[PDB]
Formats: sequence, structure tokens, C-alpha cells
Amino acid sequence: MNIFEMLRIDEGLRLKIYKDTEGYYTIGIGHLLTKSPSLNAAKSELDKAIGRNCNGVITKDEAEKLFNQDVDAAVRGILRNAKLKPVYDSLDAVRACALINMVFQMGETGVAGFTNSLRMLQQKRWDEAAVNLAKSRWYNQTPNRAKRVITTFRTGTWDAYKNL
Ligand SMILES: [Cl-]
Repeated sequence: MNIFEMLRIDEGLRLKIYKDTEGYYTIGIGHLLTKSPSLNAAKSELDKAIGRNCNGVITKDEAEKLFNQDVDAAVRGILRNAKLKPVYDSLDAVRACALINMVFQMGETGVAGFTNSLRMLQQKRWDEAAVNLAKSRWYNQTPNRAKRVITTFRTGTWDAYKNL
């Protein structure tokens, strides 16, 4: 298991434009297109992103292209973040992927607000951090996903993803 397989499990893969859990226009492997309610605006962003006339749809290879780009951005993001970097550098591999997972899903700015969880993760207070992590809109809105990620932070293993 690696970050790509992990995210693939959490985001699924859709070739036509879809509304995500928050009702936002997205496609591929959780590639957010736009926060606006406009399908056309989403269609525009899709074309701009792919660099061709797609008319709301893409291929698997293009999806994977967005995907590779998005994963890289999250990492680069974390590494550039004053608040995220120290935590990220402090984690073992497996746990680091979980941080990437959250950033991919919510953005670096959103994750940077889990101040207390962040500190706990920094201190290696696994169980304590898992509890704090659960006291969030994140967990209340996407419970099964949030559970997998928290379990990962708690155990340092891929178990939450085994057998899926
Ligand atoms: Cl969920």
C-alpha cells in the first residue's frame, strides 16, 4: 500500500463530472474543479486543466494525470507550510501518508487548523490525537473516511485499508 492506492480507495474514480460530498463539481480521482454551482464554469475549468475540449468527460489516463499532479501539490504544499512541515517531518512513513490524505481532501489551510491534533501528533500521543481528530466537522461529515485516516494515525499501519 502507498499514498496513491490509499487515496484511490478514499476518492474513487469517476470519468464524468460529478458533485462531491459537499456538492462541488469534481472529476477523476477527487479532482476538485470548482466551488461554484455552475456546470459551465466547471466545464471550463475542466478544459483549462486538461488543455483540450472535453465536454465534461475524460479518460482514465487523464484522470491519473490530474491525480499525479494533485498528490504532488499536496506534498509540496505540506513542505511549504510552516505549521505542517514540522509535523510531517516528525512522522514515520505510514503516518505521513495520512497527513497527505487529509491535505488532499481539505487543503493545507484546512488541515493547519487542527492545531491541537497537530501538536498531539507531533508529541506522538496517538490515542489522544485520534480522539481530538474525531471532534470535527470532518469526522461528522465523512465518517467512514475520517475513521480510516484516524486509525492510520493511531496505529502506524495500513490495516484500515486492508481488505477493501
Ligand atoms: Cl465517509
